[PDB]
Amino acid sequence: GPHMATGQDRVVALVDMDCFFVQVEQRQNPHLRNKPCAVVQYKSWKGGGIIAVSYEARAFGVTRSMWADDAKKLCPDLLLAQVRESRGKANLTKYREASVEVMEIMSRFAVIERASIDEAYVDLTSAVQERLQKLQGQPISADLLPSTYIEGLPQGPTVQKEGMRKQGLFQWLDSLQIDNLTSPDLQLTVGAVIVEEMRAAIERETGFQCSAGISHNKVLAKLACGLNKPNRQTLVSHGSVPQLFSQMPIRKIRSLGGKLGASVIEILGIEYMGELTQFTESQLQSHFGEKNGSWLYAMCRGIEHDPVKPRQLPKTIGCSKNFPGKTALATREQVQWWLLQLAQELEERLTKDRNDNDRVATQLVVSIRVQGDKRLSSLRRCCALTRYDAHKMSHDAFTVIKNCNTSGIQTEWSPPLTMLFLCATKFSAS
DNA sequence: ATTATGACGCT
DNA sequence: AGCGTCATA
Ligand SMILES: [Mn+2]
Ligand SMILES: [Mn+2]
Ligand SMILES: [Mn+2]
Repeated sequence: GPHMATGQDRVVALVDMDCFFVQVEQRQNPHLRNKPCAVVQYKSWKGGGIIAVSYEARAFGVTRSMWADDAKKLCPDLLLAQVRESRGKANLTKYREASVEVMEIMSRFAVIERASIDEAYVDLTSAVQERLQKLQGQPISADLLPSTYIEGLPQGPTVQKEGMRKQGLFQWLDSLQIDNLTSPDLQLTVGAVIVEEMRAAIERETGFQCSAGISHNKVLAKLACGLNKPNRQTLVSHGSVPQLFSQMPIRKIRSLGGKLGASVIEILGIEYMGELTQFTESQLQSHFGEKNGSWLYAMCRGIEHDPVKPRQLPKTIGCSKNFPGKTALATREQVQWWLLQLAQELEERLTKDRNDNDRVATQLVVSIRVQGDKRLSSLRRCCALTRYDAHKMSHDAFTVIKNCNTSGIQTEWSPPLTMLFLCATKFSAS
């Protein structure tokens, strides 16, 4: 009764850019705006690999992971922008710099957690309290929430989509108790007002549109964000969770999209997140371990405690390249040439990082894949990173992997390498 | 022959 | 430390 924690202590948002690499290319090239468009890496193998897709192109069935030649079969007029190539490899610098643009704007509203190149979580709890205090019992007008969906509404006793959005919002605001500064529903609502402001600033100052979710924790914020993409934000209330989760496939929840999620389904013989409520915490711990079990027990009730970390910068800087099929590296000088290419890009990015962010990486991780290995990385070794010098770093990387060569004579490399990866880690202030 | 990343958890 | 899992453009 008075003691069950309801996980409504925080207001958390997740802001995620719409079709992000496409928007970066569309800002740069106005000819691509309002068109079926995709961003592609490489070209020679089946037209290149698609890694981002405009919403116009999604209507034709184009997706990420698609080869551009196959995408062209679905959408003949699909426009394509190519990822930059430098030193023999895809180079994602334009998108990393566009990301920084957005992260720096978000950081004006609150401390953010960078969660990917195109999204960040925001803990808005403190900001909400302050916006509430200067509101002074003022109701929140629908005009302050022009792009907001309230999940689960309208409901109960118009066939257009913007009309439905407003009816839901009206029901939500009609039910609110703006008199209570400690009311979670009110706090989420004010949270949504702030996120409209944040999203407006992002679009105003970069030209990029985004979506967002507002809830009481990260997992619900992430889920909410996706519910009404693109260019809209969604509020998922604590009260909306039972209905939402009652038909929500388990795999849809962040962290459950892989093997653990499949095991929850198989072991418990269930399909939907809501079905998890019928197991005791000990039961879930018994199958999925102490941490996962407790996490699942709270999550299916809409409760999660993972904090929004104060980290705006990536904590690693890495360079990697696959060498598929018959391009696998089979000679020493080949291996060394590509270690140098990767190292030169790493040096460039590292030197820029040091000047911008007052830190130095101290560890170099070197990873390779060998032909005939199922897994993504075959071998991972670390060595000291003491100087931002590409030739030193590549020479060092070679030294850590020299012995992986199974060939008798030194000139050949066997079995051939299908992946090289250099990653700088363990930053210290400088 | 989706590729190029990046964070977190386990032992 | 090195490996595995999960995630995102
Ligand atoms: Mn996105
Ligand atoms: Mn994203
Ligand atoms: Mn995506």
